[PDB]
Parts: sequence; structure tokens; C-alpha cells
Amino acid sequence: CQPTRFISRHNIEGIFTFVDHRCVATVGYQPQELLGKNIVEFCHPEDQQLLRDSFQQVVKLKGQVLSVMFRFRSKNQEWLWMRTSSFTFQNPYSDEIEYIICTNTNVKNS
Amino acid sequence: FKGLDSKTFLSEHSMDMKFTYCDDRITELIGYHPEELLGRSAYEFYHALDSENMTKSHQNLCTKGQVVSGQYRMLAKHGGYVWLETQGTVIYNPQCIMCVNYVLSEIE
Ligand SMILES: N#Cc1cc(F)cc(Oc2cnc(C(F)(F)F)c3c2CC[C@H]3O)c1
Repeated sequence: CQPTRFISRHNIEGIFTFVDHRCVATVGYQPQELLGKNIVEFCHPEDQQLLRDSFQQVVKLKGQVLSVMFRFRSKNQEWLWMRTSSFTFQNPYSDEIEYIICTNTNVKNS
Repeated sequence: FKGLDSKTFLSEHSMDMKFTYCDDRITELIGYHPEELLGRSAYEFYHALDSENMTKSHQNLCTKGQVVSGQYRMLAKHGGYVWLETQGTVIYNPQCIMCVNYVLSEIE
């Protein structure tokens, strides 16, 4: 069985700027229910700070992968364990601000 | 002519290089529907003259975990070859390959 997992893009603050429609089966929401909101809004209060510190570090890590585990609130009202692997992209022909590319997978905590 | 951003799309691949997902943006750039890409190797699409090198980019990636392709051509949907550069990253838990793909050639 392949884990479910969806891709998203965020600005450096954490706002969803792009959501892969595989999100529906993974967390329950339509893409437009995520777009424009911070990923921190869907995160368990004990995990919110880790996740903000994670997004702060991913931009200092020179485009390498940073992974984080946290509880995300599905539309079905449950705390799903999420493993989010992120990295920055920055087009080297430009000096535009980097943004953050994420893969998000429902995993087991055990 | 299109901005660097409107020429950038993401693709996901299994460890064999088949597409598992592709941005719809690829449609206005190269012609393909992401739907038609799934299950097909990236290899099917490289110009013969770029193939040995893309294989070496692949090796660097699998052993090192992240890579920049440098320039290669992709067979367009309706004839011809678009130049691209791709940055690749391996997500381990190897679980898949995330590709950020930038079209070098000029669009519009
Ligand atoms: N033609 C083509 C093409 C177009 C795409 F949009 C992605 C793609 O796939 C890759 C491009 N570069 C790379 C690489 F990272 F190698 F540069 C790789 C892949 C698949 C896995 C990986 O080997 C190939």
C-alpha cells in the first residue's frame, strides 16, 4: 500500500500558496479550503511551535530536506499524524524570495 | 514572453523515474496532461543526446539525495523539444523524487 501524501507550496511564513488535490484523500479538505491559510492553523497546539521553528530553519539549510512530524486536524475532525518533508527552491537565474516545497504524508506514530 | 515562475512546475516520481504526479502548469508549457504522464518513465521523454547524462544525474541523485540536472531537452506533446533544467530531491522515510522543473526555452 502506498502511504497517502500530497504536495503543497508555502511562503516562508507558512501560508499555503499551492495544494496538490491528493490532499482530499489525505486530510479531507478541498485545495481551496487550505489555499491562503497558514499550515499552523491546522496543527495541534502542542506541535505549532515546532512547526513554526521548522519553517524558519528550512530556509537556512541551503535547499536540503527538513522533516517534521505533527498532528494535523482532518476535515473528519481527527488528529492525523503527518510527516512533512520540506526544502526551499530558489530559481538561480533570479533573486526572488525562496519558497518552500512540501510533501505531506499520513504516517504512524508507534 | 512568460515569467520564470509561469515556467516552473513540479513533478513527483517513484524511484524508477515514473511520474506519480505532475502540476497542470505543464499543460500550457509542453502540452501533456498530467493524467497521461503517470506510470511512464521520464526516460521516455529525454532527447537521445541527453539520455546518458540524465542517467548520470539520476545516479548522483540516488546516491547523494539531491541534484541539479543542468540542461536537457524534453519531447513536446505536439512535436519538437523544449529545453529544461530540473532540480531533484529524494524524500526518504527512499520514498519518492520531487522535481522542480524549469523551462529554459522561451514560452509565449
Ligand atoms: N523529459 C523530461 C522530464 C521532465 C520532467 F518534468 C521531469 C523529468 O524527470 C526528471 C528530471 N530530472 C531528474 C534529475 F533529477 F535527474 F535531474 C529526474 C527526473 C525523474 C527522476 C530524476 O532522475 C523528466
